[PDB]
Amino acid sequence: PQNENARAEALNLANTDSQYLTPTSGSPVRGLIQDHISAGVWLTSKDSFFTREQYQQYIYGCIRPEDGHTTRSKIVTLPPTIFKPYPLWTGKQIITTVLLNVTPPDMPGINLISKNKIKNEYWGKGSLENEVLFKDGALLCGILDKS
Amino acid sequence: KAQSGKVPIPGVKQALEKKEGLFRKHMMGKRVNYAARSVISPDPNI
Amino acid sequence: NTLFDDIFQVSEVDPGRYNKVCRIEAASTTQDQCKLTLDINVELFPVAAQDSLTVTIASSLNATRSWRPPQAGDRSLADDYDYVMYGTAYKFEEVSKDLIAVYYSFGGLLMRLEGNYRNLNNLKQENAYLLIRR
Amino acid sequence: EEPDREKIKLLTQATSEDGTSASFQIVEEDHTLGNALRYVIMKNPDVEFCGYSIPHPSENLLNIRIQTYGETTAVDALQKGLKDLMDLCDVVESKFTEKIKSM
Repeated sequence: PQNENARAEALNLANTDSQYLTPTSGSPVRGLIQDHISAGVWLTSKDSFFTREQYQQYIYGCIRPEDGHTTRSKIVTLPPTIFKPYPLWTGKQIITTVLLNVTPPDMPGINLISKNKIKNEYWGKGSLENEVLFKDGALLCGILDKS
Repeated sequence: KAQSGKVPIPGVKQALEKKEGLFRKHMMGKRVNYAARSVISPDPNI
Repeated sequence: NTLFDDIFQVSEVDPGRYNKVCRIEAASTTQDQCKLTLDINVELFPVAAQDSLTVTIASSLNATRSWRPPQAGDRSLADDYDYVMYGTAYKFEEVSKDLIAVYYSFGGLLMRLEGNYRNLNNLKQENAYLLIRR
Repeated sequence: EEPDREKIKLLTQATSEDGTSASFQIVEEDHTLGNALRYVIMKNPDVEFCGYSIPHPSENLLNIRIQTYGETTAVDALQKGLKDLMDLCDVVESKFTEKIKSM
């Protein structure tokens, strides 16, 4: 389009960010499709331990402050979940970190209780990796899927 | 509403009434400048 | 600040479809009531059945800014024990009268204690340094 | 007198005024040096954050972002990681020369 009465209306009315929910039922129509689904089942899994140099790489691999992805102009991180034998970060703690940077700093974290598509008995005895739990913007339980 | 070899000469009325013609081809369905089309391709880095 | 301390008798080590993480069911040796369900990184800290661990939940180590990898001459409470984790409490379930349970999640590796007196010292804090000796 | 001012470009939109947190932009580089440089920069005891990132596979660009703790700017810590990567390539060249002269 060729004038500012149309640039303003492709940026505010017909942009993709406002088309997140469809008007037929209010269902969301935008999300990751095939192989990002099958990587969160490995990344947010409970085997997924990352060392420190690997932790800093995956954060800056996805979030770059030059493009404007952070809200804090400086990447903030988390303390590791394992201190003594070797410092390691868990894969659910990367999802906590990327939500820590893209959400605005003033508003508190997201509190969410949900479910996965993956039953608890596929993980073993007494696993609780079907109940997804976010508590103040921190993924504390359960893998992430298409759901 | 005239007589025609097989398909006679179009009159000014019959230049108007189908998907083609005038009133749907060139008034609801105009062609535009400043446009382009192409095959699309996947990209996770945008 | 030490918050909780006991000695637990490990009864089950279940790998359960994981190569690095085992679930540990341990009942205590002094108190006859308090149990322990814990997920430990078994590649760093190998646990067998019929062991005896010293679980200590601490509030901090001895109001700084953040974490920083260790350097010359720093000395901390983690140097006493063999395995330290860090994480939050998210759920305080009351089972019956005087069986008040707590729920810790150490970045996705869960823990459930179950006791009665620990309302003196188990708040739902963002900080719960959990430590294991022996 | 002719230097080259396209090869490295500090991005002031993400550079702290303290200087202790900067984001550089190399041209014509990729995983070759950007993974070798990220390794050697993270051995500095003053570095708090380091990671390389290629924004898109098409353009030959490379962003590395150094954040230090203090008393050393990220420009000052970029160049220690370039000398120790220069010093590491001389060790490998000095060992691989001996063993050819050991056969």
